[PDB]
Amino acid sequence: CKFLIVSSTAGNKREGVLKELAVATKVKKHLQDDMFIIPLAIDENLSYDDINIEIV
Amino acid sequence: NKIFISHATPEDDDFTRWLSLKLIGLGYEVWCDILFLDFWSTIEKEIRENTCKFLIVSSTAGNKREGVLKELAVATKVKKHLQDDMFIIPLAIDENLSYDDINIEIVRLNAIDFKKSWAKGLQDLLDAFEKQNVPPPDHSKSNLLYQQIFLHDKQAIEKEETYDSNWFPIISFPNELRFHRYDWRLPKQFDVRTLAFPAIRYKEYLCTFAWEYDFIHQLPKTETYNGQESIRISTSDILSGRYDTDFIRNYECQRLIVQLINKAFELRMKDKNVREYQMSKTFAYWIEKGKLEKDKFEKIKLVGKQKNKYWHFGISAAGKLYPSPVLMVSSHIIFTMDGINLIKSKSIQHSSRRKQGKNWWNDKWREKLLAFIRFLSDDQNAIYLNVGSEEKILISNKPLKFFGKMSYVTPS
Amino acid sequence: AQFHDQLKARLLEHTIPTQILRESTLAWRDFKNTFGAPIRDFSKIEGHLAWTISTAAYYKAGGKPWKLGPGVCYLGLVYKKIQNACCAAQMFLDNGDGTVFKGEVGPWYNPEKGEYHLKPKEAKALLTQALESYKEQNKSYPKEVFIHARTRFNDEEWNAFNEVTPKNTNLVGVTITKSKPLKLYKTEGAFPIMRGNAYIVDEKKAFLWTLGFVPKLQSTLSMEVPNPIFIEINKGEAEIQQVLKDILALTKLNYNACIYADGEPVTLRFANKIGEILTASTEIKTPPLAFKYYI
Amino acid sequence: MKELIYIEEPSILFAHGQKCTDPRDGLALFGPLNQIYGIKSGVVGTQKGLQIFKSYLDKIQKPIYNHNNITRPMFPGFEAVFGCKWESQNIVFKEITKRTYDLVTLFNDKIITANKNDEERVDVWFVIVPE
DNA sequence: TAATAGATTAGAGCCGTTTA
RNA sequence: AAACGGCUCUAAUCUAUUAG
Ligand SMILES: [Mg+2]
Repeated sequence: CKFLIVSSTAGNKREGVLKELAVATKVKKHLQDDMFIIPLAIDENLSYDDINIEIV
Repeated sequence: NKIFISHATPEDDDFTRWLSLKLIGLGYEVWCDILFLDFWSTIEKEIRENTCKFLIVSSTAGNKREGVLKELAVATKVKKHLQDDMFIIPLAIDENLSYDDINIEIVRLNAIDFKKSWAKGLQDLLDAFEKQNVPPPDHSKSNLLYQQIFLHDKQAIEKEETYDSNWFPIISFPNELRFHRYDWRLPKQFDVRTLAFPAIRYKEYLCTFAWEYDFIHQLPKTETYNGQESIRISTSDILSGRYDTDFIRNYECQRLIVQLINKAFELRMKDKNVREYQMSKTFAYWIEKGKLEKDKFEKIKLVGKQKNKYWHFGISAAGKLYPSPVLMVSSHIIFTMDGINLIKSKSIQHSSRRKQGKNWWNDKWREKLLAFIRFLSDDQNAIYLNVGSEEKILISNKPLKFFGKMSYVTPS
Repeated sequence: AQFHDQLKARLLEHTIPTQILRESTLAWRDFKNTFGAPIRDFSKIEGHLAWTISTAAYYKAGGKPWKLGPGVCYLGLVYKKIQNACCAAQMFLDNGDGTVFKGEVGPWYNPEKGEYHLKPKEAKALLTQALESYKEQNKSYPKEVFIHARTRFNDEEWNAFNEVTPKNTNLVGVTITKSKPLKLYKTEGAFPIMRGNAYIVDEKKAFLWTLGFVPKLQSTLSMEVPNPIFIEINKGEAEIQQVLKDILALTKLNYNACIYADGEPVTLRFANKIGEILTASTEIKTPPLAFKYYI
Repeated sequence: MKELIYIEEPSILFAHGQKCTDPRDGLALFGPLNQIYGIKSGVVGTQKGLQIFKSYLDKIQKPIYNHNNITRPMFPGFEAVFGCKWESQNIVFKEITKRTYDLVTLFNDKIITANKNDEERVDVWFVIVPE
């Protein structure tokens, strides 16, 4: 139903989370609902800039 | 020092390709996804690392797609990072999309008008980031980039290909061509073209490959005629040109042979259960409707229907001997109202032919010609021409075949 | 019928580059058939239409759209029925690497009804005019004179040609015949034979596919199955492969159209067009000789 | 199995010494060899013909699309390709309002009087023939 | 002069826009 | 006549021969 992606410094660029996020956006497009993917930003060092395009 | 161009790829592909190729021509490092043959991480690295300008194309489809929107989003994040107001340059190109209905993220930016005269928009872009200090012109780079990706998908390749032609070789000729000394047995006012076998009036002689006693049923005076009077000429020397005497020259003898071939094939279609229609210089031979199984020979259609009319594939044959003994069949479409009765008007026939040949291409033309020729054939790999009672002309069922070392990948 | 040719002829004396456009061409949508779609459906080719018109307008205004890529003067000569009139079109490369493609004019008249050949005097005049044009443009006589036509050359007119050409200059006579019945298909693909293929029959005669499917355009320059053009070197000594290369090169300079290439060498086509222009109206002394006044 | 030889595609030169096979793609990519500054368009024809030519010359400025943009390239726009100005607001108009001879004579003498008497220069005369 | 071919040639129209 | 093609139509000529 929903896809919460952890958006720490390490968790926004690792390969496995990236592929899971990619397939998540694909199933989001299939489901035609914008209320699917939720980024949970937890990291002080990581600002709202420098974040991944797929979640920016 | 890169100029990133973001756009809707299928809608704005042409504009983006043109603009990127020009900009590379003037000597600007340009990054576009259609200029490159995961990927999104590379896009992020280029947008955040070493791009100077970020151009966004602003058609009516360039503001409602997620991908262009999010590359614009990372672009604006980098824009706020560099503290440089000159980062995101819109390029509005669509007349239907006004300066309203445009995305919030790009509504406040000073766009460049490509709505009219793309040249003026490109000039605005150039004199914009010329004094904006965006970093020699080498158009050879643009030509190379055009060749590597926009061109390489389709080109001439070292691929062997094989071809069927219009030329059907003459497998074998009657060995001897016979001139008959028909002074009084042959009337002078009689037409020799209606004779049961092909006949030419040459030097008062009767040029034919047929025997001296074929022309009996409708030319009865020709009986009891001495065969020594006839001159028999080796056809091999005619074809090779060895026979060149004062009596008859080689080229005119070959002309008689070609006339014989054309006339004999005419009478062959006369007996081949195939109808004829009159062209300007030759006769077109086509099958009537209902004379083939499911309107097909083998699996190739030769007679069909379109817009209340019927089309019949037709062939017009004419031999030649210059490259080799071989005729060249010509492919035509002959139209009718009910499939059995011809349309008298030629302009309607021409218009219908141009309509039908519009959707026909190499495969259809070749399959129809091959099907027709294999349909008229009596022998499995040859067709018979009744030029003599014991002599016949053999035409190969398979036309002359060719092959080339260079070809193309077939798009389908 | 003869509006275009007469109009272009009457402006030859006072040289005025003109382009005739029909209202059914510039605005084709406005003119229907009273029943439906317009007479001239240009929807699929609107961009191409704009391309061609723009190219024509740029050429007639003194602009050079595209060049070609020496020492050979290509003389495409064509006869027009009227007495018959022979009109030429020459193309060659100068020391400035700028292809000179103007067309030899002052049509040479053969009074014979069906003899599509030049009398010795007219042949000498034509070849002298072409050689002098090449000399004045290039400061030297051509190394080769590539005379081509849609007809074959008799021995007396070619003898006049050879008598009137100067030394260390070789002239080659080429006949390019269209619609010779060799419909050569492709048994594997569903698309026609790729353009550029040549069936060399002998050392002097061959077939060339100057038109057909092109990989670069991903389709054909011609509908149906392409009709090869028969190239016969009936006069002169020249390699058949080199002649085919030259013909393919000449198929590129159609400045009257913005198309990839045309089925025939463009020297013959432009000579034909200026022949129509000349024979449309009365005689003109020293006609303009530049294509922008004819095409 | 007769050998079919291949002759390499000849390349036509363009601006800046860039050779391309297709005249259209080479023109759009690099441009014409010489730079004429503009076309002083002159038009002889009816007022409806003038309107049609002006509308089409307006349409020429904006890029126009074929139905199949890969089999036949687009037109980027006249100034985009040729680098010279050919607007429709700078047109020298000559209004008009055996039959072949006099019909040709109308447009003809219009053009000759305009080229002779009129001060405004015309680089090429666009005869908008009615239908 | 007329005819019958085959070979070269030339003129006109006429339709479609090059299979994705 | 934006154009290039595919066709369709017509005519002429050169040969060789036969009948005027
Ligand atoms: Mg034109």
